[PDB]
Amino acid sequence: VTLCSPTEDDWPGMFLLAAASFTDFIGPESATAWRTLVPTDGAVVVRDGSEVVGMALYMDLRLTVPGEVVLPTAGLSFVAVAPTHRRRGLLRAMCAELHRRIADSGYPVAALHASEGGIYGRFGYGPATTLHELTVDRRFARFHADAPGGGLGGSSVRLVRPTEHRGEFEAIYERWRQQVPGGLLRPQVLWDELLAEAKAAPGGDRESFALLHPDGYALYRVDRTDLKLARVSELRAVTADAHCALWRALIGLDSMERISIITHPQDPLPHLLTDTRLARTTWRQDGLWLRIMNVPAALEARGYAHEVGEFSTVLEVSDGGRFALKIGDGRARCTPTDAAAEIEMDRDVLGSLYLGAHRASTLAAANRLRTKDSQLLRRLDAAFASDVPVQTAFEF
Amino acid sequence: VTLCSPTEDDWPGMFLLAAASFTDFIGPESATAWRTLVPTDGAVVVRDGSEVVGMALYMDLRLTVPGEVVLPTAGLSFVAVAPTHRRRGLLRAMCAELHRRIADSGYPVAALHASEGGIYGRFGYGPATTLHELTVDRRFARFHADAPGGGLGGSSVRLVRPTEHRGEFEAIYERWRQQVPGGLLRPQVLWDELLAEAKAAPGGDRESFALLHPDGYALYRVDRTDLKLARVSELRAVTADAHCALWRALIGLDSMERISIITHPQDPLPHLLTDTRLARTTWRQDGLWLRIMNVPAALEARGYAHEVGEFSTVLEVSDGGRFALKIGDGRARCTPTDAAAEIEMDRDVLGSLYLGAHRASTLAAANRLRTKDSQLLRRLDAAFASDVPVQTAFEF
Amino acid sequence: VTLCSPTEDDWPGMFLLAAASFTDFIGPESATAWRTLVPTDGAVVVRDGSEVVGMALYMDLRLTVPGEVVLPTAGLSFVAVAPTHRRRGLLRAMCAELHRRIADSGYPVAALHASEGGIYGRFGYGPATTLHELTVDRRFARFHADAPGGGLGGSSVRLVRPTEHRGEFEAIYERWRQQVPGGLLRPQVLWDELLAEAKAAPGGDRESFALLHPDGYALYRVDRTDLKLARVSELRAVTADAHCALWRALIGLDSMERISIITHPQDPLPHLLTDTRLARTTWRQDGLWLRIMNVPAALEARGYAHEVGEFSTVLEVSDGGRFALKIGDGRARCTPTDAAAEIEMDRDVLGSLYLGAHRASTLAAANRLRTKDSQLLRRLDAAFASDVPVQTAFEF
Amino acid sequence: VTLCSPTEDDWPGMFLLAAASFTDFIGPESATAWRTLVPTDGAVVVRDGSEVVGMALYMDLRLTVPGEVVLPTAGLSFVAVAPTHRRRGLLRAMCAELHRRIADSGYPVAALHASEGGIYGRFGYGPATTLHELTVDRRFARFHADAPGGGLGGSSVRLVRPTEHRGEFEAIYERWRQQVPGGLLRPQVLWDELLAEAKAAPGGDRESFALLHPDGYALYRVDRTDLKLARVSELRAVTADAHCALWRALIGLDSMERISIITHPQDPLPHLLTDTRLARTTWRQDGLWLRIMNVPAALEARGYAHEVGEFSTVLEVSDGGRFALKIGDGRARCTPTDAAAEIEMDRDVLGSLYLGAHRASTLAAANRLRTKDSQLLRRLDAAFASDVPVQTAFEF
Ligand SMILES: C[C@@H]1C=Cc2c(sc3nc(SCCCN4CCCCC4)nc(N)c23)C1
Ligand SMILES: C[C@@H]1C=Cc2c(sc3nc(SCCCN4CCCCC4)nc(N)c23)C1
Ligand SMILES: C[C@@H]1C=Cc2c(sc3nc(SCCCN4CCCCC4)nc(N)c23)C1
Ligand SMILES: C[C@@H]1C=Cc2c(sc3nc(SCCCN4CCCCC4)nc(N)c23)C1
Repeated sequence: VTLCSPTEDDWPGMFLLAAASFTDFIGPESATAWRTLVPTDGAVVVRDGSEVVGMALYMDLRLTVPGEVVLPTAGLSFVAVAPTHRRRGLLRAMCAELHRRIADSGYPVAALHASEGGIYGRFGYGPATTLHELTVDRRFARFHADAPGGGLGGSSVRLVRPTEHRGEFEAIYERWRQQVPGGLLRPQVLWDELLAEAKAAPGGDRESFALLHPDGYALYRVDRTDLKLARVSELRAVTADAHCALWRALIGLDSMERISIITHPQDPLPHLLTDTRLARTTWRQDGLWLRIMNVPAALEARGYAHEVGEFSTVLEVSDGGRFALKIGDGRARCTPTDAAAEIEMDRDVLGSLYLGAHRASTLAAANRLRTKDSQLLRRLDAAFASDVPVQTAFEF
Repeated sequence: VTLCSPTEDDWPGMFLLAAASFTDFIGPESATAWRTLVPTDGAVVVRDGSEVVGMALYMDLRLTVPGEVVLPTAGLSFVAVAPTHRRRGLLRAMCAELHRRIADSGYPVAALHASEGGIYGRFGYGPATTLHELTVDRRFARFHADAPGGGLGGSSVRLVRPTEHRGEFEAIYERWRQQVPGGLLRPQVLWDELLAEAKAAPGGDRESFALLHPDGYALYRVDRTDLKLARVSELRAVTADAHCALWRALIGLDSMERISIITHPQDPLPHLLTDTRLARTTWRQDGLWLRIMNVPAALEARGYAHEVGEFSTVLEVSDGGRFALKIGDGRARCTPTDAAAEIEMDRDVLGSLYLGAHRASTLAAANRLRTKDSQLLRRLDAAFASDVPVQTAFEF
Repeated sequence: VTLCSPTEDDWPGMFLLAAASFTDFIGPESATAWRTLVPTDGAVVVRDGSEVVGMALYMDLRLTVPGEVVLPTAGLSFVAVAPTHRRRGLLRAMCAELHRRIADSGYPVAALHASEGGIYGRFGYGPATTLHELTVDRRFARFHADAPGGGLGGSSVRLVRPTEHRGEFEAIYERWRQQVPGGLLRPQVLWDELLAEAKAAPGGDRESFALLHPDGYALYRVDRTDLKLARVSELRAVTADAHCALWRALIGLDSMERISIITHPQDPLPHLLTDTRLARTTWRQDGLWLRIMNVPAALEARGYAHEVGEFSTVLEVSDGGRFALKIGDGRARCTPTDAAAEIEMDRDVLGSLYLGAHRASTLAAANRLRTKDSQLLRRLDAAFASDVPVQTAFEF
Repeated sequence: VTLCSPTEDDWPGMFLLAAASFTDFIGPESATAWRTLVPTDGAVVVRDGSEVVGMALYMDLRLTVPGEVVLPTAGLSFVAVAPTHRRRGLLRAMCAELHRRIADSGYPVAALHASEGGIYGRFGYGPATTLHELTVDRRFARFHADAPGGGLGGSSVRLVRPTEHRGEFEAIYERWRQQVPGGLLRPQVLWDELLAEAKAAPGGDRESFALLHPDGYALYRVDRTDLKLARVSELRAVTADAHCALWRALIGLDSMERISIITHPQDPLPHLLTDTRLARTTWRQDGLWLRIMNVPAALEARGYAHEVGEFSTVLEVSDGGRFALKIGDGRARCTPTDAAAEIEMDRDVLGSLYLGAHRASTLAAANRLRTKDSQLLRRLDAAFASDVPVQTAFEF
């Protein structure tokens, strides 16, 4: 059991293990498109003294954090141990090697989407975004008098084939991702893959349509088996006008009973309707997980709430360093210190605070985050909050 | 169709309409217990020129708001129009009379639980608390090393018959309600009713048991039909130690597959487990609705986040007044002004901000709340936040 | 295996066999109420050379047929063979004895409700009424502008406890039953039983309520398990105004999603709504079965459509006689003849024609009814039609 | 928002709107086959000042009405408003233009199949045929001794590939459609489309088979997911012998549990079985909707029951004219008059009477049809009845 970077000859073995580990696997032709996002030493395989029994890699990503600040981000992905090689510390060995490489390459954070919710905490990954599914029973939905864009004259929203308005979608998404914490740069090859899955497959998914606003779009398709359900795969709006306009159009799908979307806890949609209850939360789950690789770099890089006044504390991350943390005018200075710690937490907890989706108060109540001063707890809660709500870009 | 206060002779007609309007109706014997909470002119009936075709009333309640401040609260309840008398403006007439009386009596707020989510917005009621159902698959649940009270020696939690530890339950709840926004004083007659429903009914609910900590308790029962599901009817914990200890005991119900609880969005339970995903959100809904009766009284009465610095604005409530609002050192002065408004909202929106469960940002995005300054929006978000998360006491 | 009339000592054995044969069995106390409707030689038992292994009986009923004509009707009921004594010709022996007795007593027809739909055809019983279940999704239901009783002023319909308006229910039902083919006289002891089942049972059915119009009523209850479904057990309306008024009240049960009713194919309810499709047919089944005991007596007793002009034919019933049938001015003369038959059918088929629920055309297409003249077929179709649609009174 | 006849350049925009409005849409290649049935000014589009946001059209159809009389019929179809352009009166504008054109072209009736049951009443369309789904549990089904074609010697019914017996299917259907009210001429291009859908699709429907009698056929296929269910897509029989023979063959599909068919209320199948209950009604819905364009032309064109004697009345259609209606010897003369009206109804109601599927009595009970003489009501019921039961040809 040797741990190496793959050679050209290893990739057939890697695509076999992928096909057997992931039910959603998109085949080797399209794996080669995502493979353009893997840098030269971004991948490790385990061979059995010989076929591939383990693999892991990272993609080069750009993640927007609070303050509209963009971080080079190592996107962990394609992680699989053969079912013949479980309980052998293969994941621990592969994750340790990729973390060494990601850290030495100068990435301040790593990120992933978890197959199960109990694997990645022990490697310093913390859930950092929250997925909300809203199912609207659109037959009862009426917009509130206060809702934008419900007047006379022509609608600003168009029904279009996605594949004929690539540039407009790209330009809107680019604006959205630079502006929203959790935003990822979507490279050309992922726009290739998104629009390939927009077309109907024989005995697969149905044709995807788009609703296009100057400042927003929604891609949607009728569900395979439930023909009265429309699944919004993606809705990016840069302005409230665009969000409302697009949802007026979705509520206008008169042959559907229900519209479903994976969105975020702070989606305003419920407040657009006379009956907020018509936007039911059907499903909730962790989205993006963050491992903070360099604590001072990550803490210094993001913006903090201007509302909370200047304050200083000593943060200890477990086997991750101790820092004099000073926050004021929405910036942080984070410096080495050996002063007594006032707040302690494992690396994963910091991940979960970092994009503003979890409150330090909530993690303190669970004793994931220890302090004896509850004034500092209120101050952390306020400081680490994002004025713009954290959202989830795309799964990788 | 006359609108009067009921006389002794009207109450049979009112209990008939109740039996036909509410499936959960607990019968006349026990309606007489809740009736002790209705003050002398707290009820209106509509007679048909004659039987009761409409009724509404309010109970005298005490509601904890941010800053551990307790408000006299008119609890709207027992609202019903006969199915023979729909679309007759009977609800509008009854709600208008009770609002006159509640306002003239000197109640700063009114509150209710909604049968549907689209009735009460137009009367100035806004959803002010959020119910989260968590279903734990307790077979996979392991507590995190960081979780409190997982050491050697005896457990501090006891399994008990609820009916033999009334005083301890009362004393813990009393501590909980004074300390948590959304807290209600539970009077003796509701403790009578809670413990009556704790016993097994023939072809009804199963025996309720209690888990009792010095600083917390949980009442739970196995579900009627799903014999592998335990339903936590109520869990009140004053300290994190008590919350964790009680959940260790619930995860210890080894004959159950699943533990379900109606709790709040900031419940730390997920963070107590190695796999946060094991506490799935099965259900979300509006809890307590608030109508702010007197805007200056309510705004002045509650505490504000000490983190945000002093600031002034002009708030207009639609057909509800305009005020110079000044917030600093966690207090507010709210005075009459005719200065140009900087922030406008309907009365219901203020209800939804008032306990901290909804962010002004989120309601602005839906245009339920209008301003042109986004600095003020951030400042409102921060000011109206509760350091202690808002919870839901009991349905009425 | 002897076939006798029961003695007082046989009735315990009969109530045991009833308890084991019928899941709906209402116990011996209430069996004694129905037993008042059994005449002195109306019952047969089979003993095993000794316990009761077979029973059958008939109740004295009054059945309204087309022309508002009321027939003494032998209501077959309480038919059961022990599971230990199947495939022994016990049903054939019991049915043959009761038919002898019913015929010699001077009953023109016998009637029953069938447990299965393939037992009773071979004994000359034909399905004579049709049960339609309509489920209304009442959340979408709006009454058509043309619908009666949708103006200003007070509703003529009252919500009441059934048990306090017995006389009004009795008087309306009495008007309904005299006026509608399929109508049965409901004796005092069945009004006793109907109102006993109107009250809530522990771990049984919920409280029944009534909607009372001067010319109509509806008894309804929320379903045991589906708390958003209201089950109309019975709706008797003498005038269209009453039918519409009562359905406006049912659509007004705002806490229900769905209203369900067992009614008849010609129920006007769909035509009262802007969307006829909202009254979905969830279920259809045979109601009352008729065996014509005396062909000339039954054919002469009922009224015929005045529209079709005078005509004569020769009807043969298989092992039931041949008759010169002459119909004109809505009356029939039916006399013995040996003239060549023009129309042949088994006794059961005549049962199915007799109340107007099945068309001779439809039974001819299946060759249940043979003729060579299709002019006569059109003439039978028209003659045997009821101007008032055939309905189902109550199960026995 | 301009309302024009489409040009060649509009049809891509129309096929896009079709793909997004109809889940069953059969793609542009096959839309071009149906397009042969659209006459030169049979289509209208709405452009947004520019893409297609609305469309409607009519196909040239031939509809058999009572008396085996065939009417030129404008078949409304391909009606869609963009979800971006709802609540804009676009359907009202398009329906008004097509009605002008259909009326000026000299069509006596228009017809459609409704997506929802509450859209088309207000445009004068009334439900005119009824769809019954029968599901037979064929494991219990035995044919009655009276059923045709159950003797010795060879079966007259053959199992065949549909695609090899096109001419026989065409010739039987042509006989069926000329003979049955609701019958439509099926043109060559719809026979092309029917047989294309007869073949197995990858991850779609299974191979269709045919049962072929000299005077009848059935096309059937096993259901995609329920492999014990056979779905009869279509069964056309000209003689009772053919109907019975074909159903003996269907009951002979020994590897199926259940046979399902969309048929009509008067299908004799139940009466072919010893247990009529084995043919359960699983589903009921409106089929063909009729708008009577010219009242005197339509009323004069169809045959009336010869049974009812000559009579005269004055019919008023709401904003549709008043007529002296005289019916005798199965013909009607319908002439302009200003004499006082004896019977009033909206245009849609006449639609529903016209093919005999709804009784004037039933529509009177709902007050959709007003008269003060109930003798005339009985006379209308009888006159407008079809001796041959009304059936549904094919959806368009
Ligand atoms: C070598 C190259 C590296 C990454 C990679 C491929 S295919 C490919 N497909 C996807 S799409 C599904 C994402 C959801 N995912 C599913 C399981 C749970 C986590 C979230 N993503 C990639 N990163 C790659 C090959
Ligand atoms: C006169 C007296 C006034 C209030 C009152 C009774 S019984 C009684 N039972 C209850 S328990 C169910 C609460 C849930 N509720 C159910 C429907 C939706 C709203 C929330 N509550 C009361 N306030 C009273 C009679
Ligand atoms: C001796 C006396 C004779 C008839 C009789 C009893 S209980 C009693 N309960 C009923 S209620 C259920 C009717 C539905 N029925 C259920 C099975 C299928 C047929 C339809 N009816 C009776 N005739 C009697 C005892
Ligand atoms: C231009 C041409 C006009 C009519 C037309 C096409 S495709 C095409 N497909 C069909 S098949 C489905 C009928 C069911 N229908 C489905 C929705 C509800 C109503 C009933 N029918 C057409 N008339 C056309 C294009």
